[PDB]
Amino acid sequence: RIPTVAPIKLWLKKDVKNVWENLVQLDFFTEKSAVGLRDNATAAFYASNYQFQGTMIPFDLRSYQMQIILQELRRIIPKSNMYYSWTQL
Amino acid sequence: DVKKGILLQLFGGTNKTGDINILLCGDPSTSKSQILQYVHKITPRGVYTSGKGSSAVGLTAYITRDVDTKQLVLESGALVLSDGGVCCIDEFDKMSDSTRSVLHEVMEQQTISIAKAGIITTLNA
DNA sequence: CGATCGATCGATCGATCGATCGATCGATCGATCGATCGATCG
DNA sequence: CGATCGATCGATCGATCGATCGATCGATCGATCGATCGATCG
Ligand SMILES: Nc1ncnc2c1ncn2[C@@H]1O[C@H](COP(=O)(O)OP(=O)(O)O)[C@@H](O)[C@H]1O
Repeated sequence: RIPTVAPIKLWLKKDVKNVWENLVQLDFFTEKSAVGLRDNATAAFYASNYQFQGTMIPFDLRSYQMQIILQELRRIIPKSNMYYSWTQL
Repeated sequence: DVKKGILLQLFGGTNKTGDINILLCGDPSTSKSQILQYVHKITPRGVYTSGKGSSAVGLTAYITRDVDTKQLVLESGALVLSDGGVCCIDEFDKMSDSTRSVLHEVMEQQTISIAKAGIITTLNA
């Protein structure tokens, strides 16, 4: 949509890994069926004994679900933001 | 509310240098048919039409070319007879897709353009 | 003498798929129309 | 000089079969949770 002139960076897939790690920790994302904090010690024992597939599959293919739906983003995100126009489908 | 809008249909808008169309959706026992019967019997030269009772050339006038004078002639149609009036269509859902298709130009541009062998012209409806 | 741990099995949630069916959009073979002219007749 | 059937080929419509698609019944293994238990050492 920016016209070409007669004679914005796409960040590398490796650099985006840090951004993904940041967002996964700040709980904007969540693993597909993440139970999260278990209720009691016995449940924590059975959880730590088991090995979830989501922790074994590669960083690029872990399934996630979203906590802030796009509508909430359009409510919150300022319209002065460059990427705001994409808060709609 | 049904009374007002259908009355507002008879009043109409204001054409300038205007028609209002209404659809009735409801269970098949509530006063739908009776009002449409009244409208075409209270408006000048209204036409009563149904889904299977009409065709694509039912609302559209059959334009043909004369066999001796070779001029263009028209044999009238439901949407041509009721020019300036009100056309009542029952079972508007059950209208054939081909018949339903030609409504778009009629409802928005009030014209019927036909392009067939030897005939290229547009009408007003 | 018992307290800690790493492995195994049964059971269950669920995410998914194959077999089957009737319903929706469309290609297209068949019926009809039409336009000029020709052959028979008055 | 005019009126009545005939054959042909393009053009149009339409109806019929078919291609395409969303849905449910039957199944099942991927993922996980908990119980079982054999093994290890304070
Ligand atoms: N609100 C109403 N006022 C008067 N008559 C009504 C009303 N609702 C239903 N009816 C009666 O129910 C019948 C429905 O017939 P009609 O509306 O013509 O076709 P349909 O049965 O398809 O709706 C009419 O004969 C009408 O007298």
